[PDB]
Amino acid sequence: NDDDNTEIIKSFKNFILEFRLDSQFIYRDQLRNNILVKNYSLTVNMEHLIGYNEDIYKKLSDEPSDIIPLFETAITQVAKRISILSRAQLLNSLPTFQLILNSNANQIPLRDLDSEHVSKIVRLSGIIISTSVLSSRATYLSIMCRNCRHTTSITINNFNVSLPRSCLSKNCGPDPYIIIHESSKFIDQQFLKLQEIPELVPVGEMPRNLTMTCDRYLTNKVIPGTRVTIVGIYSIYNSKNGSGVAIRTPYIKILGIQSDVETSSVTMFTEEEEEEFLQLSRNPKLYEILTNSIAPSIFGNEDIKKAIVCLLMGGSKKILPDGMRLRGDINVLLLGDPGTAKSQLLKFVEKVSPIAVYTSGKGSSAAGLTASVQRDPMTREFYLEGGAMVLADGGVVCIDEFDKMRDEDRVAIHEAMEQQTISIAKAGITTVLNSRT
Amino acid sequence: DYYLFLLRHSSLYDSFYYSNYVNAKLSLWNENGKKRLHKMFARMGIPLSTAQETWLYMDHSIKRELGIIFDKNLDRYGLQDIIRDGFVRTLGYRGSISASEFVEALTALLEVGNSAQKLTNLRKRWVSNFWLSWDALDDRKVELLNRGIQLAQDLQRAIFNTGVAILEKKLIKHLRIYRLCVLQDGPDLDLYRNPLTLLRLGNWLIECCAESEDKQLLPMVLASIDENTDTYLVAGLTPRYPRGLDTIHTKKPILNNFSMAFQQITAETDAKVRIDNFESSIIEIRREDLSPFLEKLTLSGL
Amino acid sequence: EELTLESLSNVKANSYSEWITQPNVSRTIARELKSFLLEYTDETGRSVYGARIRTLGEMNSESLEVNYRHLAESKAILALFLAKCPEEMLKIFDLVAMEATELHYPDYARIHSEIHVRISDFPTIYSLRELRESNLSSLVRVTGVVTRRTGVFPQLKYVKFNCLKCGSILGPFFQDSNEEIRISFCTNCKSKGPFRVNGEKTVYRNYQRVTLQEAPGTVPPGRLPRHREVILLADLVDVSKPGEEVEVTGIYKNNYDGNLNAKNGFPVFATIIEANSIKRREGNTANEGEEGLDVFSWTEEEEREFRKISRDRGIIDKIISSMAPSIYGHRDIKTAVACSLFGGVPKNVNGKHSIRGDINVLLLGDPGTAKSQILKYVEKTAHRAVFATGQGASAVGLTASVRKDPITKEWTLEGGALVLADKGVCLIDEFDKMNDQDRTSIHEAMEQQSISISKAGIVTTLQARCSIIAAANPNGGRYNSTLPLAQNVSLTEPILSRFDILCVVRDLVDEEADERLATFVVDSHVRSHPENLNARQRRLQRQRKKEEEISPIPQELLMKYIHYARTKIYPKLHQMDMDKVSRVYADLRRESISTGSFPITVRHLESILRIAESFAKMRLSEFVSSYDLDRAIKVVVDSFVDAQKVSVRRQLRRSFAIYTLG
DNA sequence: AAAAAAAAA
Ligand SMILES: Nc1ncnc2c1ncn2[C@@H]1O[C@H](COP(=O)(O)OP(=O)(O)OP(=O)(O)O)[C@@H](O)[C@H]1O
Ligand SMILES: Nc1ncnc2c1ncn2[C@@H]1O[C@H](COP(=O)(O)OP(=O)(O)OP(=O)(O)O)[C@@H](O)[C@H]1O
Ligand SMILES: [Mg+2]
Ligand SMILES: [Zn+2]
Ligand SMILES: [Zn+2]
Repeated sequence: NDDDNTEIIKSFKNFILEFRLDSQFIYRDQLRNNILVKNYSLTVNMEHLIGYNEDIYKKLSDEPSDIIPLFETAITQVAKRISILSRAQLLNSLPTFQLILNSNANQIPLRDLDSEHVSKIVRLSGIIISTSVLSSRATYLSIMCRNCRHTTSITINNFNVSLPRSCLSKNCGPDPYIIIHESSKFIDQQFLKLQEIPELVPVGEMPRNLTMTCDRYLTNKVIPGTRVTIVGIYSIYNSKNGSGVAIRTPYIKILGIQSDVETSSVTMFTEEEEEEFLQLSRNPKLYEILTNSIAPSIFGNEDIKKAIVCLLMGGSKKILPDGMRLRGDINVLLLGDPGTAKSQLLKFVEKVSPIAVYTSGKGSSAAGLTASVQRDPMTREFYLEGGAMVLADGGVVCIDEFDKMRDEDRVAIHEAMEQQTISIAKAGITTVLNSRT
Repeated sequence: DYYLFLLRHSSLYDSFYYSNYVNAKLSLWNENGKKRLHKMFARMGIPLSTAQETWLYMDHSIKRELGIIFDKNLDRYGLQDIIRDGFVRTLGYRGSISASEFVEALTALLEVGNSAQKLTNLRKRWVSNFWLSWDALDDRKVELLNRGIQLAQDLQRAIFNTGVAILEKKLIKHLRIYRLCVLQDGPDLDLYRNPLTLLRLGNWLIECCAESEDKQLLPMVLASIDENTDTYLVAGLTPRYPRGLDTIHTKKPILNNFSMAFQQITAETDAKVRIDNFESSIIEIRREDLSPFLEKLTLSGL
Repeated sequence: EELTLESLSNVKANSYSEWITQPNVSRTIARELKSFLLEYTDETGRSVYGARIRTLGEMNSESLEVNYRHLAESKAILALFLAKCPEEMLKIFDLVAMEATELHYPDYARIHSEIHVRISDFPTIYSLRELRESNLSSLVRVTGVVTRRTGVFPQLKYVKFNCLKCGSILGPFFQDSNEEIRISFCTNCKSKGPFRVNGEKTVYRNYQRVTLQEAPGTVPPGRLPRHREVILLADLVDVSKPGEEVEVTGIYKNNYDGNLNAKNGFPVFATIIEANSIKRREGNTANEGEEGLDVFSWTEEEEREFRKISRDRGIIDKIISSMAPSIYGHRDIKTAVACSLFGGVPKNVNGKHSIRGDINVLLLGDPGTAKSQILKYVEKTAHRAVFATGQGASAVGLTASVRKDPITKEWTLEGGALVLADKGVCLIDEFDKMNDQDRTSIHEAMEQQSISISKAGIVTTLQARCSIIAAANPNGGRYNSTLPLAQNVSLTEPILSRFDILCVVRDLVDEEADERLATFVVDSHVRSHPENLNARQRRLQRQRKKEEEISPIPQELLMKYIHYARTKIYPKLHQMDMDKVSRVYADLRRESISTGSFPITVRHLESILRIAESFAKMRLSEFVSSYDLDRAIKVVVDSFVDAQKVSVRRQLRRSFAIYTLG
């Protein structure tokens, strides 16, 4: 049993230490540059793994949840080999390294997932709708007995353990153990909700939601309302607290995330795109090359496109030592005859902007835009839930059929757009909330 | 290896779909061809969802037993001429490339990359494309080959989309001596200003025509439009025997008399043509001058 | 072993359930069933099940549909055995179906290991009120509506256990989807102890359970509905949708319950229905033309007939004349309805521009013009139809609505009327009287083809691809021919411009027209009188004879043709005159508001293109020809010119005659 | 117990 684990670890270590293209060992230099900046992680591409040897990829695709931890401990073994000196014999504050994967396999829609995808590596795309608060998880537990009163340590992996029966060798109880919270190691976990993309929904149906779990460095990376591409494991976890017989609610374990925005919005750009942007800014007719690029499928409108460009760039925010604020956005209203292509510009403006939301003024309400005061049925406590004008903070909000909007609903936006802050007082909750859009 | 379009770089479904020989043998331009293809896939036993995945992530067991699957299944449909022997080159951990795939990538990179004045600009663009293709040869560059492969896929898609429309419209007029078809109007016709692209389209058309029950071997004339210059680009095409034929009826390859016909017509009549291409069977003719010329070619001894 | 069919007539055991499983008779049943589905001949003399198996192999689906009356006319005893003991017969019939499928496709097991069978139409139909103790463990056919759908979760199919007191691995065990496996002595060691699942070697199914109420159209008036629970196994997941009336054939079974016994104080048992076949029955109540789970599905021979009859000259005229064969006149209305229910082609430019591909139609005219009958026929023939009327529909009822789930207690989305109209037609009657707040909520549905909701902390956009057909009445109850359309109705330009084809019907006085209409109505009334081999097929030929006298083609063939044309054929638009259409649009921009009141915008050019594409679709052609464009432009010009005052109608008619010469 | 959406007066 242990021989196979050692063989697999040796295979992965040989892959890490022997893979080279031309005159560079890419993964060793990656480990060096990661350790220097304190990012204990490594990224593996599927194509390299398949090209090196096919048996390792076959074993990884067969039973992923059992094989991945062996790779993630081989990584830290190699890191300790190539980062510290034996010195003929310390801190050693190197936890188990995180493994991140990338792939280019065929995508699978959410509704296509079924019983044959259990315990398999799948790639899929969706939209993030809500992010849970981070919670703690135990990795290295220091455990103390009560009667014999000795010390023991438990190492816990996150993939796929209870109090040991009897004591370690007089006549203790079944489980006479307690948890020593000090001298224990903890990590972070987060929950996310994913929704099907609108264009892939089947005929006459409604979007379906799914639950994902991320941990360590993968947490706090996405924000609600951003299209993402996820690679992970589709497994099932039972619900003892929670219909039917032998039921098992499925979920996703996140291994890798790709996003279009790349979490750019301080500067995360490298030198090549920076100099490309500077050279583009040196174009002496950039104004026209941008005006022509705003919906090239719409003919005739030019001042509208110039106004849209000016709105997209946005003003310059200003503050004063006296404490007063000055607005830094411009608001454009289109008020004209039918057939002049007003909504087709609204959807394109929604598409171009990095953060944007498109909603109708008819199917909307005052409480459904700024902040809705929901109440958790379980713990029976009040909490604020974001609407639509808080999701579009730092971006642009697309409203059409503005006149069809109710008079009582149309008044809540006054302060929200003239001061860029919303104040709420409901059920004892007194919170001023910022919304700049 | 097999007569397949980028087997190791595209899915097996697309490989069967875009293959010229498979198209000719199964008539994929109408719905019965797709029904026969689905019957083929079901009888072989590869799932439709499995066959639509990349060759890298395609199932290892099926990739291993593909040879036996093909050997046992292709006989009924009569595609047993698709299997042949080819050369494969591997360098380290990069991957595997076949000679056919590499030459298709090179051809497509030549095709796409990057009055008299516009013709000169087109010719200098062509020589620049040649230099870029030449640079792509060395082993130190692979982003100049992946791009070529994806451009080959795109160009084959465009050629298929135009050929299906041609076969729908039945533009192939059957004259007494030689078949004729003219691409008067349509989409993406600017791509066909390249003689090599026109030859690719003509090769697919002549394969489709040969893979029929007709017992007439007639030369085919294909023409296009370049609205900026208002000139027709006319290329003569030789007939081809079916690939699954013995050597006894191969006493001499089919010759091409189009160059002789064009030169004789131009030397006996003051037509406004420009015969300068190294291929003597490709000429540029005027829109107003095409027809009279055509009747002349009909009346002249070919 | 006398494996003869006649020996199955008399039972030797006490019950069917313990007799069928006998080894001697089970193989006889298997071989007889094989001889049945390998040799059954239809009216044409060909094995229909062979074509069914071929199509199943093409589509690599899970369900093979076997018709009940086919098994009833020949080999009735097997049908009776299936009707009385379904669970014990479906297993053998699945085995023989798998053998038959592998006969055509060797090594098909790699695609799928097991095959599931479906029963098409049982003879007897019950309701939810009429359920007793006698019909337990037997096939039932129940019609109802879907109220709450739980979702999709996996289940264990082949359960195995590892007992660690003796190191004993239990064999593969089955699960009945409502009972837990319970083992007492734990195999040879004959002792009970700790055990584990060890699920590394197991197979999974997926289920879905739903609540079934009574249809309001069959409940006694003023009473309360009855609820049951329906369990859906694999290949039946997500087939049913909330709010959709369905008919389910299944098996009736009972199980113990503790709280139910506690509350009633008597040994009462709960009852559930496990589905075996589902048939949607929304809108299309006409269910007598043909049998089967679906009436919009075609065989290979029907596709061949479609292709054979789609090439004849003047098929457009036959299609138009074969629609509503019991309504006299109104050729323009029939043409508009055909062009609206055939639809166009949605366009996506570079994934960044969207062009709608469905046609809206507005009807207007005097009373007694049979607009509602046309609407009823449209609802009958369409695949997905939703009927709304007058003030009985609200703004939030047509679009999506937000609702707080009473169980989990959070806001959720409820599908509206327009959502059910995706890939279909939404029909509205008495469009004029509907209140403006109830009328302004479908602008996006007409034009943007999308519904956006930002309510109660939910920000979602819902796609809607629906065609709207509306009927209304002018001011005063009659159309004043000497007034423009702006003074005839209270609707405004934003709503009027979204309708492609607008028809105005006038009721005038004509002697010979009145005589002809009276003759046609009287002959129709006489025709539909309830009083004028197998008797059923004789009734069928009588119906065919009665039908062929008013319609060029049968109705079921027309419905399957419409479905096929909407599904597969996509016309393309290359060789059309640029200048003719551009000049016609310029001419229509001229006159119009510059001389009258009817609004014309860029939407009507796209409407002309969509009508041309629809006419191309009607011929099962992939490319638009010139004749289709001529027909479309003629229709649009006629519809525009025939809605003006009587002072300028002749002048405009002779002014526009140069575009539709023909 | 308190917030927010829907049909009818
Ligand atoms: N200038 C234009 N160029 C091209 N297409 C146009 C132009 N103006 C309008 N259209 C066409 O008009 C059609 C409908 O436009 P749309 O519904 O967006 O109009 P609108 O002015 O926003 O209407 P509403 O005021 O009723 O909301 C689109 O298909 C679009 O292509
Ligand atoms: N050619 C015909 N034109 C008009 N009505 C016809 C014709 N032939 C028969 N009818 C009869 O005319 C009657 C008209 O029905 P109905 O009252 O529903 O029409 P309507 O005036 O369009 O209705 P609504 O009040 O909904 O506007 C029907 O009973 C129908 O049988
Ligand atoms: Mg609009
Ligand atoms: Zn102890
Ligand atoms: Zn035992």
